[PDB]
Amino acid sequence: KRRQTSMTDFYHSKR
Amino acid sequence: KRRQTSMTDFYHSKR
Amino acid sequence: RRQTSMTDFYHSK
Amino acid sequence: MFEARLVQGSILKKVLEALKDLINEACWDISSSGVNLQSMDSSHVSLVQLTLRSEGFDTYRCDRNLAMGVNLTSMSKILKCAGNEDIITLRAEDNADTLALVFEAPNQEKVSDYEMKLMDLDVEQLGIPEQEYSCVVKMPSGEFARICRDLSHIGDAVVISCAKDGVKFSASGELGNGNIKLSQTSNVDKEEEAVTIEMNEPVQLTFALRYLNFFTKATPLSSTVTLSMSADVPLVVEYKIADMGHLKYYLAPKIED
Amino acid sequence: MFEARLVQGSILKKVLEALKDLINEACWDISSSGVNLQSMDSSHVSLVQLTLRSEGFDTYRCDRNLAMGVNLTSMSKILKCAGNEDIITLRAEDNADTLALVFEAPNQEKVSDYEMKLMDLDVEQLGIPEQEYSCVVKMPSGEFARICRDLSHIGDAVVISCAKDGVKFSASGELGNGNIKLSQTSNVDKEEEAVTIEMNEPVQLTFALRYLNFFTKATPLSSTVTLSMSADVPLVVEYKIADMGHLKYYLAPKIEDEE
Amino acid sequence: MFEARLVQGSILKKVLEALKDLINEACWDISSSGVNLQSMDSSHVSLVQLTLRSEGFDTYRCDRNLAMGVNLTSMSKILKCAGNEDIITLRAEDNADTLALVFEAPNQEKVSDYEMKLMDLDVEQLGIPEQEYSCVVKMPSGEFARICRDLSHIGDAVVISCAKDGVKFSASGELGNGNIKLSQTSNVDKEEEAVTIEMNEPVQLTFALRYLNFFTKATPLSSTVTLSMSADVPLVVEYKIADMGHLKYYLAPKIED
Repeated sequence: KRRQTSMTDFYHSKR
Repeated sequence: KRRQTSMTDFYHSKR
Repeated sequence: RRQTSMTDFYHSK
Repeated sequence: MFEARLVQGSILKKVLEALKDLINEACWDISSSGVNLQSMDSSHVSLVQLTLRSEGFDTYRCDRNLAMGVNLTSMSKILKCAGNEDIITLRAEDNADTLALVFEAPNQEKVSDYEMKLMDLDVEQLGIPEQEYSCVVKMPSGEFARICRDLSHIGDAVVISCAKDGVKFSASGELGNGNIKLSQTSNVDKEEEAVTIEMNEPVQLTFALRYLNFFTKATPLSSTVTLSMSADVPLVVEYKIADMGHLKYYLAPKIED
Repeated sequence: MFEARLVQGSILKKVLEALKDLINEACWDISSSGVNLQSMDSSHVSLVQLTLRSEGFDTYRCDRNLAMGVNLTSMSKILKCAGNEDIITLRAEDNADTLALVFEAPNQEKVSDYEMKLMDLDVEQLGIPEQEYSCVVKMPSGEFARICRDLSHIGDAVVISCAKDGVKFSASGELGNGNIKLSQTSNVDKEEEAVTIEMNEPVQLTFALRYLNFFTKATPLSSTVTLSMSADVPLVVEYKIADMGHLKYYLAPKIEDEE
Repeated sequence: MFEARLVQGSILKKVLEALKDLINEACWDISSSGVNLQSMDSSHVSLVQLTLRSEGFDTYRCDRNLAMGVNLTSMSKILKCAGNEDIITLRAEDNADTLALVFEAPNQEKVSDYEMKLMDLDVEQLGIPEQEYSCVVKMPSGEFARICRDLSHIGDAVVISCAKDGVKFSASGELGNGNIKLSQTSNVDKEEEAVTIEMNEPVQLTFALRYLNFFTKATPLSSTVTLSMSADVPLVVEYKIADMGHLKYYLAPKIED
C-alpha cells in the first residue's frame, strides 16, 4: 500500500 | 467582405 | 510624504 | 508486433513540437511502407499530413498493420524527457493499449523507458489527390517564420502575391499596413535558398496568420520550406524531414462573396 | 515633405524599446534641425525628452515643419519587424496622417514597408528651462540599472545622497534598510567604467524606484548614464545616443511635508 | 558579538537560493565551532540541515553563542543584491535585533551595507543520530535534477531502486508510467560526470517528487550529489559545500499498510 509519513515518526525532539 | 472556407469544400472525406 | 508631479515645478508654454 | 529504432531521435521531438499545439489527438497509421498521420484541427480550416518512410529508420519491423490513436500533447510531454542526442525506439504489440518509448544515451549509461496509454478515436480522413500548382516558392524556413510573426504583429490575415519577379506578403490591422517583398535572386545560394519561384500563372490569395504561425512551429524540421498554391485552392506548406519524409500543412483560403 | 534614412537603424529600434512601456502616445516635432519628443506618462510623475539631430542621420530632408502624433506601442510593434542590421527610412508628406517606414536589408533582397496611422492628440508640453545642477554623476549604465533593481528588491523609494566623496543610494522597507555606496573613481581607470562626480552643493533627494526601473530600460543606448540633480528639483537621468543625440528622463522627487 | 567574512559569497547566495523556496523561517545556531541550521518545512515531511565550519571562513569571531531567528526569503532578497564575485561579511551584536550584511565588490569602489530585522521563533529541533546507510550513490547534481524534473512530468511520487549495478527511478501517472535507469560508471576517472555506488543491501523506496524538486535547487552548490538511504528510513540528499561544510535534505518515505 501507500502512505506518506513524517520526520517525527522516525526521529525525536530535543527536551 | 471575405469568408474563410474549409478543406471539406475542396476534398472529400472517407472513414 | 508627498509625491510631486512635473507640473508642480514647470509650466506649459 | 511493431518495433522501430532511430538514432537521430531529435526529429521525433521536433515533430511533436509542431503537432501538439495544433492537433490534440491524431491517428498514427503504421504500415510496412512507414508511418502516416493525417488529421485536421478543430476548425476544419487546416489539415496536417505527415509521412515518414521506413528507409530513414535504423531498424524497422512491423508484422501487422496498425492504426493507433494518440494524444499528441501527452506524447510530446514524454519526448520532452529525451535528450536531443539520444537514440529512440518505439514498440507496440498488435492487440495492445500501450505504446513503449525507449531512450538510449550515446555513452550507453542512461536508459529511459516510458509506456503511454492509447485511445480509440474517430479520425475523418481526407483524400488529397496529387496535383500541380500555379506557384511553388522555396525559401528559408526561419525567414518564413519571421515574416509570419512580423505580419501577425500587424494584422490577422495575410495576402500572398506571387509572380515571376518575386513574392509579396501584405497584412493590415488597426495600427496600419505592411508589405514584405522578396525578389528573385542570383542562384548561387544553398540552404538559404534566397527565395526560388517556379511559376505557371501569377496568384494572389488570402489566408489567416494564426494558422500560419501554428504551421511555422515545424521550422527546426527542415532547412527550407516550400509553399505550393494555385488560384482558389488551399496552400500547401511543406517541410521535408531530412531523408525520412515530409510534413505538409494544408490551409484553405478566404474568398469574397 | 519629410524623409530620413539611417543605416544604423538599431539605434531607432533601441530608442522605442525605452519609450513604449512608459509613454503610450507622443508628439514627434520634426524640423530642419532634427527630431524632438517631449511627453509625460499617464501618472504625470515623469517626463521624457528625446532629441536626435539631423547631422547624425545619413540622409535628412524636411521642407515643412511637422508635429506628428504617434502611438509609441504600435510604432514599437512596427520596429520589431526590422532586423538589427537593416537600413530604415522614414517618410511622410506635408500635412499627412500616415508615416511610412521602409526596412531594406544589407543584401538588398528583402524590402519591407509599413504605414502606421497617425492621430491628432492632446499633448501637454511643459517648458523646462536650461539650468545647471548641484550634482552630476556619470557612471556605467549597467551599474545604475543593477543598483535600481536591487534596491527595488528592498523598498519602493530610493534616497540619493551626493557629496564630494561619492554617491549613496539608500532604501528602507519592512524587512529592513540598505545603502549602496559608489565612490568617485581614484584608481585612474580611464576605461570609462569609472564614476566621476562634479559637485557644487551636496544634495539629498528621494525618488520612486518604479520610475527609475522604467528609465533603466534605455540601457542599451549608452554605456554610461548621467544623473543630474539639485535641491528640490526633478532628477534628470540622461542617456547619450552616440554622436546623434540624447534621451532624458525627468522624475519629480518625494518631499516630506513635516506633518 | 558575531562577525564573519567570506570571500566566496556565491556560497551564501546559492545556499539561500536552495533554502528560500523550502524554508521560510529558520533558526541559525552560531557557536565557536561554526554555523548550523536545522529546520523542517510546514508539513514536517522534509528536513534541512546546513553546516558551515569556522575554518572555511577567512575571518571568524564569535565570543557569545547565538540563536538567530531569520526569514529566509528576506535574507535571500538582500543577498540577491550582491554580485557573484563579492566579499560578504555578517555582523550582529549580542542583545541586538538586527543583522548587518556588508557586500564588497571585487573593485574596491562599491561598498553596500544592509540591516535586516531579526525575529523570535519557536523551532522544533529533532535529534538525528549519526548512522551508516544501506546504499550511498554519488552522481552528477545536474543529472539528478534532470531526472527529477523529467519524472515530475509523469507522476507525483517516485520509486527509486538502488543496487550495485545502478539506480532506477520509476514514476506512474494518468498518461502512463516510466523508468529511468542509471548504470554504474567505473570506466571514466572524472568524478564530476561519474556515478559511484556503495551498496550493502538493495533498497527500494518511494518519495514525493515535489520535495525532491525543491531539493534540487541546491544544484549550483556542488558538482555531485549524494543520495544516502537504508530500508524504511528517510532519504538524505547531500550537497558538499566546498571546504565549508554540507547541506543535507532528509525526505520521509512512503510506507505500505
